[PDB]
Amino acid sequence: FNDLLQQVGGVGRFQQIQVTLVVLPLLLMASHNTLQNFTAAIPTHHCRPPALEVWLPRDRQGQPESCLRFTSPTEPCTDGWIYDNSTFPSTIVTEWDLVCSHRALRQLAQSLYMVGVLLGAMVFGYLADRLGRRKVLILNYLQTAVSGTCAAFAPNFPIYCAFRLLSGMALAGISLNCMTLNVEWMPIHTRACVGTLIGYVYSLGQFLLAGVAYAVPHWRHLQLLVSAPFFAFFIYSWFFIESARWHSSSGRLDLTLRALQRVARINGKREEGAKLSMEVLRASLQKELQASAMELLRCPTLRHLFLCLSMLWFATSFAYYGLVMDLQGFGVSIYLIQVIFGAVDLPAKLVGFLVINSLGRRPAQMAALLLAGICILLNGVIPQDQSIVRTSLAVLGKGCLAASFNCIFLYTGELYPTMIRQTGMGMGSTMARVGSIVSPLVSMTAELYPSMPLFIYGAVPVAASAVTVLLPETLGQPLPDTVQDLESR
Ligand SMILES: Nc1ccc(C(=O)NCC(=O)O)cc1
Repeated sequence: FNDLLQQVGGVGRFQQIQVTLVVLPLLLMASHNTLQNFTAAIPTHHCRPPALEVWLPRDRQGQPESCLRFTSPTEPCTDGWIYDNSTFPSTIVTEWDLVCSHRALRQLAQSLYMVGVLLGAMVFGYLADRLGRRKVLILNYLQTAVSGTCAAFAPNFPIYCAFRLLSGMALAGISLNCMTLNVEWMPIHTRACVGTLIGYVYSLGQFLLAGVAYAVPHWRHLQLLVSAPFFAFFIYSWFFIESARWHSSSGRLDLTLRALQRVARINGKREEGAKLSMEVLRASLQKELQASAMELLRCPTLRHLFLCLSMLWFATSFAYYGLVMDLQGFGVSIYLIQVIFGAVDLPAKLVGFLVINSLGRRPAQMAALLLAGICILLNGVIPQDQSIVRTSLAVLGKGCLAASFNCIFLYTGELYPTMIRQTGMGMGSTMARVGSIVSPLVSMTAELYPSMPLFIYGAVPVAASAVTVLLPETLGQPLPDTVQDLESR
């Protein structure tokens, strides 16, 4: 097939336009995943006195305690709280009083959000195989736009949580289908590079969230501004071209020929396409015309690899989403810390790339995960008074975790046999999403100990780094094709 696609311009007009317009939506992906840092921030709040020096007990720091009002000039504060308006004019926390006793709800919502992402990874994955990549992409654009706009207009917390879960489902569908439709339309010799570009467009997305949230501090307007471009995306995405590989797989080669002829003229190489007919299409497409995930558990050689890669994905995503969404405690302005976090990835990916090529694949994962864990533990131990040390160490941890996300992507792409390679791509990635469902929840345990969430957030990556030992080195080795090749290693 690559033959034909190449025969049809290879990369060119239809390819540059579609690639740019399918990767453009991912610029807002990172803004949606990490939105609750700016739309759900906690301003310093104090108890509203009966309708402050007399009416507010003071804590060690001298500041007014947040959740206690003197019974007489203590008692649970039931008259509401005067949230500070200095920064964050309004965040869900302020709007729906998600503080004090219910403070945990602030995390719960995000958990629910990524729950949708996990669901959006599965259901809208299966739909992608039944209705076509383009139709599912169109529905994802429409669902993201509508759900985000409605969540910006939620009248109470449960509706906001449900609509954010729908937003997560639709955005996970977007993330999967953009990559799939982009890979399936490009030649293999430029497929891997596309993935790299994907990551970069995700990374730059963080910068966007740093900027927009500065200009639009209100949470409702920020949510609407972030989720409204998806309406224009749904408006312009009716013009996409269905992936011809899916059309061939479903058995409708007529639509494959139609799409190939359409890309032909688009690319200007019509005479070639026009020559491409049903007989030639069948002749060059007969040979191409994945095993079950149960095989991953059943085969012990595959079971060991699945367990190791699941632990790596889970730990990496868990620590990453633990660090990305703790921005206020570093002591610097959260917009600046967001800009810095976005800027870590560009050199972090280069360092990971260089290490992966030079030293190896397994040592790169080991070093990245162990460094992330040690940075995390030392951030947990170093007192808050040292601001530059905590900021630098958290930044280094985030960079190491981004390098891990890539290293584990490449590692799990080259480790699995070709029969189960794509399914292993899914479940491993699925484990990552499962990690991001557990990451906020464990955060809730803070009320127990201020530093416990960081302690677990670093204990898990160290365990993953230790687990990495069992994995086999893949540098200089061809990709495997069967279980026997794995056993030979
Ligand atoms: N280069 C990156 C790609 C994806 C992610 C991520 O957050 N993935 C979770 C999911 O989208 O299910 C992070 C960095």
